[PDB]
Amino acid sequence: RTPSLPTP
Amino acid sequence: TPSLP
Amino acid sequence: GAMGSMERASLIQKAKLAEQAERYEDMAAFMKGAVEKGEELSCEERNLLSVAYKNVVGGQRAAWRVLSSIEQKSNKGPEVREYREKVETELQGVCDTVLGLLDSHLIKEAGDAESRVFYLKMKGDYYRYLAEVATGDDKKRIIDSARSAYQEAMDISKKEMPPTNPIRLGLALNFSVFHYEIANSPEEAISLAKTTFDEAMADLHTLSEDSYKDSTLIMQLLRDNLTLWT
Amino acid sequence: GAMGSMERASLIQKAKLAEQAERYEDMAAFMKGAVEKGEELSCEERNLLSVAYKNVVGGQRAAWRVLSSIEQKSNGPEVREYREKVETELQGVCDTVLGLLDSHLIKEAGDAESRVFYLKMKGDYYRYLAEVATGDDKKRIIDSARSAYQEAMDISKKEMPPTNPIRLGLALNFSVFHYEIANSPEEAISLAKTTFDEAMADLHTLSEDSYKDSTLIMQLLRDNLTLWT
Ligand SMILES: [Ca+2]
Ligand SMILES: [Ca+2]
Ligand SMILES: [Ca+2]
Ligand SMILES: [Ca+2]
Ligand SMILES: [Ca+2]
Ligand SMILES: [Ca+2]
Ligand SMILES: [Cl-]
Ligand SMILES: [Cl-]
Ligand SMILES: [Mg+2]
Ligand SMILES: [Mg+2]
Ligand SMILES: [Mg+2]
Ligand SMILES: [Mg+2]
Repeated sequence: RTPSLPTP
Repeated sequence: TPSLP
Repeated sequence: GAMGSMERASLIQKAKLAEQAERYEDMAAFMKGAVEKGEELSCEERNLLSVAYKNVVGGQRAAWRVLSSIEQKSNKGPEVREYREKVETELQGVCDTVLGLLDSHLIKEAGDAESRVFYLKMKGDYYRYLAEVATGDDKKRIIDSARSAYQEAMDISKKEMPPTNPIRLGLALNFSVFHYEIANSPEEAISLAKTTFDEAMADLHTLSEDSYKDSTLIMQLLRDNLTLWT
Repeated sequence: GAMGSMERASLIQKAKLAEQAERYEDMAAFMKGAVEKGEELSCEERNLLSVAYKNVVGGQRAAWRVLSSIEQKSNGPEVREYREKVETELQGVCDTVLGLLDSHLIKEAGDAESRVFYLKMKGDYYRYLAEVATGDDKKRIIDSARSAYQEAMDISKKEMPPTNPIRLGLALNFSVFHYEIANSPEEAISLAKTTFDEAMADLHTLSEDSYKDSTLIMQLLRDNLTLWT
């Protein structure tokens, strides 16, 4: 699964 | 002081 | 209630202590009580709200993926599907709670770009998490709600923010992931990450050392996805 | 109770799924439901119950310690209020575990090793309560923890050899209780020292694997003797 933004 | 892990 | 009798300032303060204790369900509940006081959230408070729920749904998503994998391997009693369904329903509940706070309290037609984009990206993200567990026609409607939220956020960000703005960058990154992982549109996802990255790189020369680090950290994430995808 | 309508085998099965998903609160609720069916637990099941709650209470203790620290450095009521909230939740989980040990795991345990295992858990969970208790309530809890550990020690001395890891782990936690909780450094020291010596006497008789298991926990007794003397 592709990573999304790890911060808000 | 550490107890059993 | 349960937060109705607590001062807004005390809820924010406790959300911050809950963060330090990594108690993210308490943090989310304190930030929800804060939003329900009806005053707009500052930039630091929007980040608190989002960190809290990101961690709560992050756990549920990770558990759901574990249980989903076990269930597909087994596809015998109903227990695996029962417990996957229980986790799923809880995850959906937290998504609906966030989307509810966004719809009822936070999204405004009014709005500074930095708040309006932040919340619409959030709305897109939480619909995306609903889409990850959805099936069939419910799924297409959910996918369209995520797309619609990300699209409005993109339109605002491109009108109202410079192309290195970190909120604009993080939005493009998540919308590109939406395209790739949810909407079956890898070429759109690749094109969006590329154009975003290249338009931000072109603009770095206008930034301070600290703004340059904020923006470039997110650009590096875009590049990591482009590298994964191509 | 609340998991009352689910079959015992299904509860056990879901506790293992929850463990796989790192959903330790669910794991403990499932294992609570299994224990409340009223059948004895196998060694494996006891260890599921122990893992689940140790993870839950572990996270609450670490949170409480973080908040206590902040509270102490601040020398507004919010930090104390939120520390008291986490405290109350931690007390509830400990009271739940103790409720299962006394209704009715201890009295139904069918063998020495399981009775020692539950009595040690009883001492450990009263110990977690003592850590956040104050005043007369703390004194009562200390005495209940002392009593449960002592009963476990009695059985383990009668029924287990001195290098047995369960007996060694029991002695380790009881000695920690003496030092950290009961403010009894002399009892802590003498229990840890006699347990160490009595185990050492028998090491020559052990298999390679048993020697490793026993010397591991003897080293934990040793690290404490070093800290205390
Ligand atoms: Ca007020
Ligand atoms: Ca279930
Ligand atoms: Ca406004
Ligand atoms: Ca602007
Ligand atoms: Ca900065
Ligand atoms: Ca509180
Ligand atoms: Cl911030
Ligand atoms: Cl559907
Ligand atoms: Mg479902
Ligand atoms: Mg590549
Ligand atoms: Mg069954
Ligand atoms: Mg002998």
